[PDB]
Amino acid sequence: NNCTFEYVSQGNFKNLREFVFKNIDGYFKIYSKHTPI
Amino acid sequence: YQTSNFRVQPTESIVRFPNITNLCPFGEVFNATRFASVYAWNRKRISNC
Ligand SMILES: *[C@@H]1O[C@H](CO)[C@@H](O)[C@H](O)[C@H]1NC(C)=O
Ligand SMILES: *[C@@H]1O[C@H](CO)[C@@H](O)[C@H](O)[C@H]1NC(C)=O
Ligand SMILES: *[C@@H]1O[C@H](CO)[C@@H](O)[C@H](O)[C@H]1NC(C)=O
Repeated sequence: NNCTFEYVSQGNFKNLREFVFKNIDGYFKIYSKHTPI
Repeated sequence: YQTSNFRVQPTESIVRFPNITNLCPFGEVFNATRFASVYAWNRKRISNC
Protein backbone atom coordinates (compact mmCIF):
# COMPACT_ATOMS: atom_id res chain seq x y z
CA ASN A 1 0.00 0.00 0.00
CA ASN A 2 2.59 2.62 1.04
CA CYS A 3 6.23 1.53 1.27
CA THR A 4 7.85 3.72 -1.37
CA PHE A 5 10.43 4.41 1.36
CA GLU A 6 11.63 0.81 1.21
CA TYR A 7 15.00 0.04 2.80
CA VAL A 8 17.36 -2.94 2.59
CA SER A 9 20.11 -3.56 5.14
CA GLN A 10 25.65 -23.96 27.75
CA GLY A 11 26.36 -20.73 25.91
CA ASN A 12 25.52 -18.55 28.94
CA PHE A 13 22.93 -16.51 27.00
CA LYS A 14 25.75 -15.05 24.94
CA ASN A 15 23.52 -12.47 23.26
CA LEU A 16 21.88 -9.11 23.73
CA ARG A 17 19.95 -7.71 20.74
CA GLU A 18 18.15 -4.48 21.68
CA PHE A 19 15.73 -2.58 19.42
CA VAL A 20 14.70 0.39 21.55
CA PHE A 21 12.72 2.88 19.51
CA LYS A 22 12.17 6.61 20.03
CA ASN A 23 10.35 9.23 17.96
CA ILE A 24 11.53 12.76 17.16
CA ASP A 25 9.77 15.41 15.07
CA GLY A 26 6.90 12.92 14.76
CA TYR A 27 8.70 10.97 12.05
CA PHE A 28 10.05 7.61 13.13
CA LYS A 29 13.77 6.85 13.48
CA ILE A 30 14.89 3.30 14.25
CA TYR A 31 17.71 3.05 16.79
CA SER A 32 19.30 -0.33 17.38
CA LYS A 33 22.48 -2.31 18.01
CA HIS A 34 23.29 -5.99 18.57
CA THR A 35 25.71 -6.62 21.43
CA PRO A 36 26.83 -10.29 21.69
CA ILE A 37 26.45 -10.50 25.45
CA TYR B 1 43.80 53.39 20.78
CA GLN B 2 41.33 50.81 19.54
CA THR B 3 40.71 51.45 15.85
CA SER B 4 38.49 48.67 14.47
CA ASN B 5 38.28 44.96 13.77
CA PHE B 6 38.78 43.35 10.36
CA ARG B 7 36.16 40.87 9.13
CA VAL B 8 38.37 39.05 6.64
CA GLN B 9 36.97 36.31 4.42
CA PRO B 10 39.48 34.96 1.86
CA THR B 11 37.99 33.00 -1.07
CA GLU B 12 34.57 33.35 0.60
CA SER B 13 33.33 29.86 1.49
CA ILE B 14 32.93 26.40 -0.05
CA VAL B 15 29.58 24.65 -0.53
CA ARG B 16 29.75 20.87 -0.24
CA PHE B 17 27.21 18.06 -0.62
CA PRO B 18 27.81 14.28 -0.61
CA ASN B 19 28.90 12.17 -3.56
CA ILE B 20 26.62 11.64 -6.57
CA THR B 21 23.15 10.08 -6.31
CA ASN B 22 22.65 6.42 -5.46
CA LEU B 23 19.53 4.47 -6.51
CA CYS B 24 18.34 7.24 -8.82
CA PRO B 25 18.05 5.40 -12.19
CA PHE B 26 16.02 8.10 -13.94
CA GLY B 27 16.70 6.66 -17.41
CA GLU B 28 14.69 3.47 -17.01
CA VAL B 29 11.76 5.52 -15.72
CA PHE B 30 12.01 8.24 -18.38
CA ASN B 31 13.48 6.28 -21.31
CA ALA B 32 11.27 3.33 -20.37
CA THR B 33 9.87 0.84 -22.84
CA ARG B 34 6.90 0.59 -20.46
CA PHE B 35 4.86 3.78 -20.06
CA ALA B 36 1.37 4.36 -18.71
CA SER B 37 -2.06 5.37 -19.99
CA VAL B 38 -3.36 8.84 -19.20
CA TYR B 39 -6.20 7.62 -16.99
CA ALA B 40 -3.85 4.84 -15.81
CA TRP B 41 -0.85 7.10 -15.11
CA ASN B 42 1.80 5.28 -13.13
CA ARG B 43 3.07 6.46 -9.75
CA LYS B 44 6.57 5.54 -8.54
CA ARG B 45 8.74 7.34 -6.01
CA ILE B 46 12.37 8.37 -5.98
CA SER B 47 13.88 8.68 -2.51
CA ASN B 48 17.12 8.75 -0.54
CA CYS B 49 19.06 9.78 -3.64
C1 LIG C 1 -1.62 4.78 1.11
O1 LIG C 1 -1.92 5.81 2.07
C2 LIG C 1 -3.07 6.60 1.78
C3 LIG C 1 -3.13 7.68 2.83
O2 LIG C 1 -4.27 7.52 3.67
C4 LIG C 1 -4.29 5.70 1.79
O3 LIG C 1 -5.45 6.48 1.49
C5 LIG C 1 -4.12 4.61 0.75
O4 LIG C 1 -5.23 3.72 0.81
C6 LIG C 1 -2.82 3.82 0.97
N1 LIG C 1 -2.61 2.89 -0.12
C7 LIG C 1 -3.39 1.83 -0.35
C8 LIG C 1 -3.03 0.99 -1.54
O5 LIG C 1 -4.34 1.55 0.37
C1 LIG D 1 23.11 -6.61 9.26
O1 LIG D 1 23.43 -5.21 9.40
C2 LIG D 1 24.21 -4.70 8.31
C3 LIG D 1 24.52 -3.26 8.63
O2 LIG D 1 25.50 -2.73 7.76
C4 LIG D 1 23.45 -4.87 6.99
O3 LIG D 1 24.27 -4.42 5.91
C5 LIG D 1 23.06 -6.32 6.78
O4 LIG D 1 22.26 -6.47 5.62
C6 LIG D 1 22.29 -6.83 8.00
N1 LIG D 1 21.90 -8.22 7.84
C7 LIG D 1 22.75 -9.24 7.64
C8 LIG D 1 22.12 -10.59 7.51
O5 LIG D 1 23.96 -9.08 7.58
C1 LIG E 1 -0.38 12.25 16.67
O1 LIG E 1 0.85 12.97 16.58
C2 LIG E 1 0.67 14.39 16.40
C3 LIG E 1 2.05 14.98 16.23
O2 LIG E 1 3.04 13.96 16.19
C4 LIG E 1 -0.08 14.97 17.60
O3 LIG E 1 -0.32 16.35 17.37
C5 LIG E 1 -1.41 14.24 17.79
O4 LIG E 1 -2.04 14.70 18.98
C6 LIG E 1 -1.18 12.73 17.88
N1 LIG E 1 -2.45 12.03 18.00
C7 LIG E 1 -2.64 11.00 18.83
C8 LIG E 1 -4.01 10.39 18.81
O5 LIG E 1 -1.76 10.58 19.56
